Amino acid sequence: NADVLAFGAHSDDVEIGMGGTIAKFVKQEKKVMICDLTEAELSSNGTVSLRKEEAAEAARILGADKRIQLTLPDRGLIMSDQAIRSIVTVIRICRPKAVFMPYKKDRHPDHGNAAALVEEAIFSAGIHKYKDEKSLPAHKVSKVYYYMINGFHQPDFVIDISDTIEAKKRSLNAYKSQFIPSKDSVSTPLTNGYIEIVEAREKLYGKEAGVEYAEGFFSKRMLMLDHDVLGG
Amino acid sequence: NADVLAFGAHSDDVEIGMGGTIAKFVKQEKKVMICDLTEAELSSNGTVSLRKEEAAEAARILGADKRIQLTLPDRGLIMSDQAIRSIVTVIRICRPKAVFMPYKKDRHPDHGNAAALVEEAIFSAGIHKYKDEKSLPAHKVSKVYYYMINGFHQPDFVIDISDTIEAKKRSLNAYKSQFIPSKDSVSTPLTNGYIEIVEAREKLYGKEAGVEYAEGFFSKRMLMLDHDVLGG
Amino acid sequence: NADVLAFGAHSDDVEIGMGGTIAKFVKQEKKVMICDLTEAELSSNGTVSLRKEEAAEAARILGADKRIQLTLPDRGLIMSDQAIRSIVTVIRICRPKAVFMPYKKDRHPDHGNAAALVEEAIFSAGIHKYKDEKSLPAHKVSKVYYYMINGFHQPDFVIDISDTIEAKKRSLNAYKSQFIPSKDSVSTPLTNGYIEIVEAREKLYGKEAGVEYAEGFFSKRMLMLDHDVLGG
Amino acid sequence: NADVLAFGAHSDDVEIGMGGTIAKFVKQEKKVMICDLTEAELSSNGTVSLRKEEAAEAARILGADKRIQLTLPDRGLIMSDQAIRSIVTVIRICRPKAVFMPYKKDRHPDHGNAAALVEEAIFSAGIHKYKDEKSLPAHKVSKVYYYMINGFHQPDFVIDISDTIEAKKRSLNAYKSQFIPSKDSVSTPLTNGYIEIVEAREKLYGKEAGVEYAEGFFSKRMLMLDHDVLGG
Amino acid sequence: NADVLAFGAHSDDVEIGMGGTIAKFVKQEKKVMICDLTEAELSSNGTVSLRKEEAAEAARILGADKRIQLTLPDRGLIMSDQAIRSIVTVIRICRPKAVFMPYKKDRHPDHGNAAALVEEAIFSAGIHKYKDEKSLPAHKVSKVYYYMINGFHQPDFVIDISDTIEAKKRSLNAYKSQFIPSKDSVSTPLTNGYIEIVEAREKLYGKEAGVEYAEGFFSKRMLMLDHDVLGG
Amino acid sequence: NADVLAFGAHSDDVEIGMGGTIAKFVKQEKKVMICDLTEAELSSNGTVSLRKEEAAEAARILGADKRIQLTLPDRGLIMSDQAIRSIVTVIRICRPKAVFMPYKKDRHPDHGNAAALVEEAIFSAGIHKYKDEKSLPAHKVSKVYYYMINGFHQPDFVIDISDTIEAKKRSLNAYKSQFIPSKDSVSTPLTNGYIEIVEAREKLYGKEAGVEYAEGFFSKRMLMLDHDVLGG
Ligand code: NA
Ligand code: NA
Ligand code: NA
Ligand code: NA
Ligand code: NA
Ligand code: NA
Ligand SMILES: [Zn+2]
Ligand SMILES: [Zn+2]
Ligand SMILES: [Zn+2]
Ligand SMILES: [Zn+2]
Ligand SMILES: [Zn+2]
Ligand SMILES: [Zn+2]
Repeated sequence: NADVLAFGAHSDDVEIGMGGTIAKFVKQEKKVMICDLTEAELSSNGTVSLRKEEAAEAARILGADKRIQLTLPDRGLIMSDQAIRSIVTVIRICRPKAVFMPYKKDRHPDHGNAAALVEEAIFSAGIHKYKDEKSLPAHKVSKVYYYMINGFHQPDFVIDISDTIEAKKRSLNAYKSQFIPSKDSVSTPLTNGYIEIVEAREKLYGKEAGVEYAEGFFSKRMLMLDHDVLGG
Repeated sequence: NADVLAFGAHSDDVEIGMGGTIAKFVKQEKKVMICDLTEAELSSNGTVSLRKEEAAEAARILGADKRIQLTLPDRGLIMSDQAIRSIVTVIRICRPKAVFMPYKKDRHPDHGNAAALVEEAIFSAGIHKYKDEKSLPAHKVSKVYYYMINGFHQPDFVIDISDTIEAKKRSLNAYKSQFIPSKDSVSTPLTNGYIEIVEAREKLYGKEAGVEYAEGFFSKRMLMLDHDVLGG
Repeated sequence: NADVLAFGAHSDDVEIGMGGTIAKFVKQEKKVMICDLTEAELSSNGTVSLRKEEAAEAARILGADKRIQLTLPDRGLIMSDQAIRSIVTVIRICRPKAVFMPYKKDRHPDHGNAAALVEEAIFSAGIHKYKDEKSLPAHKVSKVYYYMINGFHQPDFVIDISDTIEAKKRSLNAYKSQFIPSKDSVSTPLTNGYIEIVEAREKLYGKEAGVEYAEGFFSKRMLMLDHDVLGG
Repeated sequence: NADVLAFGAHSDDVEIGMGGTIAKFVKQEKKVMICDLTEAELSSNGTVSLRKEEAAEAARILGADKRIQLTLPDRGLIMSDQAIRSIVTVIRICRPKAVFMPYKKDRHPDHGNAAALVEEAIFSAGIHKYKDEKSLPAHKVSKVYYYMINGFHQPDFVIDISDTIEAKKRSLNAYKSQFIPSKDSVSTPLTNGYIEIVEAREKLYGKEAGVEYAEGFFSKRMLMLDHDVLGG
Repeated sequence: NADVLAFGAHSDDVEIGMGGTIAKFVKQEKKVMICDLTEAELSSNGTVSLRKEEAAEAARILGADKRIQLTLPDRGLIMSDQAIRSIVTVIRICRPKAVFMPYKKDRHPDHGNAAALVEEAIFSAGIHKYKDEKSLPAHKVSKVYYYMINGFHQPDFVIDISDTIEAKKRSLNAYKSQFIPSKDSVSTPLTNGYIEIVEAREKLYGKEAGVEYAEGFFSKRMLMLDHDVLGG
Repeated sequence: NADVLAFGAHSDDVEIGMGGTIAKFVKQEKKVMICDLTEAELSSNGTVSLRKEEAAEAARILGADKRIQLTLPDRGLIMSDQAIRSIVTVIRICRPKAVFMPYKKDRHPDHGNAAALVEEAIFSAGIHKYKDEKSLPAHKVSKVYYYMINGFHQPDFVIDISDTIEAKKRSLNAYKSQFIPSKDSVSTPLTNGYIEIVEAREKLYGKEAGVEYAEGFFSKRMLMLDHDVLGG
């Protein structure tokens, strides 16, 4: 029974959006699981097998309990019954309290396409008559949040990651093939100082909240607050 | 040093919007102060002196520490330097961590006009060179929230008031002149089952959050969450 | 030639959203038809054959002229040419002046997925070269409205159902398997005082309009008003 | 007791926004009153005394029952207690069922400033303890609508003016000083084919509604529909 | 290497939305290419072979360099991997600096469905490991804009077409089967003075910008301005 | 006749929002004028006379033609006829093609209050019968833009300041009293690494546009584009 299951379309998605928060939860001794929907086979730099090892190292840096690999097609995350059913299996295995996924307002259509699949799977996961591949039992996720990969939007709320900013940067630097030019690298939006741009965003969200660094999140579900109203 | 200072234009505003939350905070042994900007001299039912006693009884039912009465004019809450300065004095006296005020989307223009004054006063309160009537020192409010009086909008978040719904209803029933027809009452939107309409709204916000009753709030300032992300 | 064709994903959708309005139109001697897109085979409580009989009784209580059953899959309302074509047949059979369907902002993705299919079918229905299963002639729907099932949003307009609130509640209570716990019932959002929550919403929309109860609707198409501008 | 009281900042405002609708209501034997808040003393073309006669002729063309002239300052429609009180007098004299005023999204700030004053006056008009200049009794307006002068926005609804488009154009052509260049005219946005631009807008709103010409309106208050839902 | 590739679902889409702009760019000696995604086989008036000749003549009037015909199904522009791949081929052939496509807020669902396909294809076109039908090389489009067919919305910006309004009207009048009733014509929204409605819209957008005629556009991508900030 | 007149509430406002753009325009040999509405007498750090000298040095670093000082009260920018008239004088003196002012979505209410005054003054400036203090002639501003001081919002467009980022940072560092702690400094939001936060924002807007640094702007007026559509 995971506290947190974080979905990305591609390994590095979850780290860019919420690596600071993952590291924060692990230090609170929460069980955090990461699921990549695809093997990122169409990424311009690296290979599928190199990418899997970079992703395994990023998960170890943050202290994620397990890294789950689905094999939905890169640039093929079209709404389908079969794609939803595979994701329902992952939710019903992990039984998470909270699911995180990418925010759909993003230059990469896979990020929005992934969110649409995960939303369908969250609902289907809670229906006992809906049968998944492994015929597992219904599970109702309590909290559903959206993190930002490429976007800089005004978030619904932020989480202070002032104490895990270095761990986030280490988890991103594990993806050498994506962010660090090599002899055989091609220029992408990721090879042009991308990690410093993510730091800049987390710095601006920090400012709105009066801390050094924060990650932004959206919720479609109603937020219910208690301790965080007065924060005392 | 109050935990909470809740502003209304008229006594009964704070009770309608957040009486459940006030009662909840008092039971957590928070210091809660209420300030009415006007004496509600233009209210169709009752009188200024009757209204003050109803308001004092409503505050006792919820356990509010003190009830502060300003004398800005009913239906005269026009943006003015003098009106802002009087409100700055109240903020600098109470030194609250959190300020609540009415949400501006409301059929009663005084609710929006009150919010505009309180927003100006929150900013001016934190400027040491800004001199108030009693020449008090700068105070920076940490949290600023908006409660709903007449509106039913989708809120930024809710607070569970399942355990203080009865105390809220008692604080509202203290305003007999406003909600209960008498021999000499005139028909207003308030004399036509208004308390049951407030209960209905708190019931629907409860449903979105999976509890019996909740009050809705807005924040213009960025929300920073911690314990309430996973709620464990 | 129906005055009204109301689509739901599942039987009970149309009753929750607009049962009061259906009853109102029938009493005005309008011809009202209801179409359920699925047999609701994945509903946690009841069975397909029990659900069909509950739905037939709900239609009789409101006085709907006919209840049409399609067999699109529950939790399988993916955008497809074949699903649109089956719905085009229903529109071209009933030749309705006004079509109602669910509002897409709803925790149940089937409600939004149903609306997307019905919107495509409304457009295709009016193209004579578009051939449906029964090769029927083009029909142009005049009015297209959206009703709310799970949501409480600010609607584009409301309809007074003060005189049909009891008929609505009777049509909902016909779905015993959905709303009334039994020995063999599982807990769902519907088995936990759901009908009283629908009444609460219709009560709050009533208040905005100055009546006891009203149902809320959206229109994407431009509203053209005449008698209702002054209502005299 | 007027059916309709239409406020403008300047004479010609009401005609540009809703001259077609005024003519339509008069033909339905509704009592329509027009109030100009200012004498338009800062208009670049014409004079105050010429403008009053053009306005009187425009009112006769549409068949408005009476034309009421206030003397609030042109480009001086700042929120003030005194300006609101003068407008409350006009509402309490006319006792209108419906009030129309300019939509605030308009290049001319007086249009938005007028709407803000009229909104305050509508609320104060319904409070019996609020005393106006002539100490008249409380009146509650039922319907409150906003018409467009300079803007082309997506309206909440439209009214078919196909049968009163010529009467509207005649009422606008009565303002010769505003729309028709003379020897002593200066170039303004109004002297450069403005009437044909208003016709173009009413033609596009017609198209959305499937008629020749329509005027667009907004409502902040909830719309309650009945006959206009099916329009039969 | 085209300066401009303009996508429509149906021939006449690009002309309605941006015929004035196409004519303007051609006169600036830009290379402009037009791609129709479908043969418009379900259009109520005309035939596929007549429509192709009307489209070829419209392209000659505007001076478009080439007109590209895909054969995706009319009313069958469902999101699919195969439909995206065919559009990727067109982008990789033309290597355009700027892509235009329909704005999704439109009574015709094909316009929105076309935009969704073209957006996916723009992203996939720039991925070298994504293989199209003709295995062409990656191309990154710089500018992506949306034009309006049936809608009248507030655009992100306009382009002055005062000097190409007549060329636009000629390109539209080449579609005789669509806009001009014949002995064998059926009534559609297009056969009822549609070209004059497009002129009216371009006239109103002109007014906002202080010119005779302008076409409106949206951009999801950030606009970067330079010369057009001061326009000197 | 200025190309650009940039209004701030306080000296440093224009530099924070658009110092890069000011420096860019001056290098294009545009005439740029800056007007501060107040002397910033309530600023927590420094004095009025020190602030004026810092402001004069910031203007020299950017190469602004003249720096105009009004004496409206700090935290007293209430809508008034007298405040508007003083600003009309500045517009009619400078006869600018483009006016810049603060965006109203900002934690400092003076920024929004300044924008409201400048908007009223832009309109009144173009009315010849509106008499300013120095009875100057009507001037119609062509372009009106809004820059961001404290906010990080999604802008309508950006301007590349990659080549003037160092000049902007120098103009900000001229305000030593505001940004650099001294023996007698008090902690404010400005004394806590504020210049690096402005650089971070300009870096993120750069990324959206594919350059190193950009400043974001809003326009209420319609944007008309020409060269910047294709940027060739
Ligand atoms: Na939410
Ligand atoms: Na917020
Ligand atoms: Na609509
Ligand atoms: Na409304
Ligand atoms: Na954009
Ligand atoms: Na604009
Ligand atoms: Zn990704
Ligand atoms: Zn009140
Ligand atoms: Zn349903
Ligand atoms: Zn006017
Ligand atoms: Zn088309
Ligand atoms: Zn400032």
